[PDB]
Amino acid sequence: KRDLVQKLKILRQELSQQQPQAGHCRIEVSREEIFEESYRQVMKMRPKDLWKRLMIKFRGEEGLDYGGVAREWLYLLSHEMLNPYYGLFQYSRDDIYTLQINPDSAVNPEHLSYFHFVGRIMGMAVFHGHYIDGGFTLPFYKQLLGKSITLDDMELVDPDLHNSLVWILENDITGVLDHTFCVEHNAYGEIIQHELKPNGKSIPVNEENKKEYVRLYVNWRFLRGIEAQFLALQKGFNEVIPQHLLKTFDEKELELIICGLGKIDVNDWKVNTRLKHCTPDSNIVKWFWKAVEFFDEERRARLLQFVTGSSRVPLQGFKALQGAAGPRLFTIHQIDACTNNLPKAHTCFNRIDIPPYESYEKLYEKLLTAIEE
Ligand code: NA
Repeated sequence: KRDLVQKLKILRQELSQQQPQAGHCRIEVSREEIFEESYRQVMKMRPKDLWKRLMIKFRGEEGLDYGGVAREWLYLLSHEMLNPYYGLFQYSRDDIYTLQINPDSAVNPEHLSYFHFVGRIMGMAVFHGHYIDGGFTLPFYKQLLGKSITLDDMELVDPDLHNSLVWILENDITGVLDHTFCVEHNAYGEIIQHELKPNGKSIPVNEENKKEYVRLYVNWRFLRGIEAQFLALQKGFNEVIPQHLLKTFDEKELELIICGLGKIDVNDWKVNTRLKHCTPDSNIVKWFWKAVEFFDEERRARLLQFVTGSSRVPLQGFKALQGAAGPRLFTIHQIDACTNNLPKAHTCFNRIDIPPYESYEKLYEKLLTAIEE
């Protein structure tokens, strides 16, 4: 994870060449309807338009500075669009941290147009150096790179199927298996017969069906139910960030440039934290970090998410932590409030407000109550 910086410098060099010298990508939207209004303006644009310098305005607002309005628009919109409320994404029943495409998104008939729009926004976020709070699986990113799903990819995705397919490959399954190139799935209460290739009444045999069976099955199973959604998303993304520019990246590296690091370094966090109304040596600050040191990786992910809106950190580390309009370091603000109160976050400012709790144990417990659930 060391030449990734150099890959990313090459990419952002080549993309700045992509930006036209003249013209702007103008957007004007209300804060209250940022998703729908951005959607309408952005989908009127040609891919060329999306590479232009951003010139953004919130309806009814003058705005301090264009650069700052633009960061804020990108931050807020990329935050909303990933919200299950809009119907495009959901968290896995299998894991409420993994983001996935909503397979029922078609209840909105224009759904594919919204997937295309989100793709474009993700592309513009990479183009302008912004990290989205992106919870997608690694095979999702490899699909974005134009790479085939592998049997290894099934370990997380479908762990029983993984075992089944590994067994098929590693053993002479002649006779026992008795399957064809037609796979069955229950969709919406109904059993669907899906042929993996023309005439899928070819029985699976050793005799070199089987390797092709597994490769077709695996690529079918990953995007199963979400093929059209994914395709539109990928198309929006690559209108902004052409696939040829990404040819030296693998899925792990793409994930890192899109949403940052999921491994939280507590030393980097500590060293890049600002203090308000509490000093480096005070109890509340000592106790906060003691709790963080005890917190496991899920608890740290929940804390980071609580305070900042995301559970991941910029590649550049905590010194690059993002507020709504530009860099804002993680901040602990000690407040004059009742000590029965929980910590309160302001995610726009990566700030946590902490009452003057009377012991570590009290701080520890109130902090856990705030971040679990
Ligand atoms: Na934030």
